[PDB]
Amino acid sequence: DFLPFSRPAMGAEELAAVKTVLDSGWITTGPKNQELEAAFCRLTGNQYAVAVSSATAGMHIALMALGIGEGDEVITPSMTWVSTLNMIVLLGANPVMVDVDRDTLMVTPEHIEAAITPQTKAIIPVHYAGAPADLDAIYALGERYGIPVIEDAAHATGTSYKGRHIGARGTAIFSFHAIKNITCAEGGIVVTDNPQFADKLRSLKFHGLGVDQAEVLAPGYKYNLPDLNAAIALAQLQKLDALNARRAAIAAQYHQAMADLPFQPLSLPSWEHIHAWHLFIIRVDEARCGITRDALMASLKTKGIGTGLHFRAAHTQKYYRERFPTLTLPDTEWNSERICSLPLFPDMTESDFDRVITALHQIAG
Ligand SMILES: Cc1ncc(COP(=O)(O)O)c(CN)c1O
Repeated sequence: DFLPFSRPAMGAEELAAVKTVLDSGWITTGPKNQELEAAFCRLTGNQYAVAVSSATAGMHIALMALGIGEGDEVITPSMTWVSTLNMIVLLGANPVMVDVDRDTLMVTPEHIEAAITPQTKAIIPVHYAGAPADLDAIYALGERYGIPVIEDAAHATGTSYKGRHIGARGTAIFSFHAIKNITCAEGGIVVTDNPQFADKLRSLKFHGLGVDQAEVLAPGYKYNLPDLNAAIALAQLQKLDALNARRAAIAAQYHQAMADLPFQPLSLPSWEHIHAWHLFIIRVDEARCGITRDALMASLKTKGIGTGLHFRAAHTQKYYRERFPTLTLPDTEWNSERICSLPLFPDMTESDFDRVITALHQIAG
């Protein structure tokens, strides 16, 4: 009975939502998409939302809508999923990778500010693992230098920063991928406070069609989310508080279990926040633990326990190593070689949980 690091919280509600859409006959983008967008605006407090086929697609059209291209620079952490770096590169722009806090894995204002040049056209902070980045300082940077801030909120559905939801202001991209806090297998949504920007996003995710009877105003891609999938996301969104509460509860126990273990969890940010607990990441330093990260992951798999690696720093991956050979980001690299994600999902039981706790104890000796 293998225990994966994540399982989607699919139940009767999700099946019923699909059935309703199948029975209606309107299976691709339509009313369920509009409902999901309205729901995300209510959830976050922002004004406009555009549902898309993935958070990667959302990042692509957000950067494209800003007119990012050849010659432009986009500041981003290397400690993030490679999709953002790929989208920057594929638009013809130059990714400028900066380091992150050694204990929270989040991009610092200092590191961002040091990398700003006249060619900087966007800054993309990541709300890592469910915790929020330092938005006040980051927006301050954006305002001072006149550079748009696009938040990567893929890990942050349910995250709050100093009393306000992530996505309440500015622009933020959320994900409905299978391991995320809410899922429809694949999907995402861009929430924004700018109406002209939102209109551009809606056109770019559906062939560049717009009303000048719709016709191509400027070429765009096909990134629309089917109503079949949007209805699943809507059913999951209705359960968000319960689902995140179960994640937070399991986080607490891990925290308690870590007191008697050598593995080091991430540090919480110093600012006021609500953590979505998308991931429970531990650092496995060979010298301190007596076992390496890769060895630990393999040992756990022998015991029938899955783990995740979120993430192998983008600048250490083949394409990026060869393109940016001199790039060194010490805190990112230190963490990249030592992090791993322990099983954490809404339906996880204590049979599962202490199965993991006792597997760690075996390995710690
Ligand atoms: C930090 C981050 N940003 C962007 C993405 C892309 O998400 P999607 O799978 O929805 O395209 C991910 C995927 N897990 C991610 O973890």
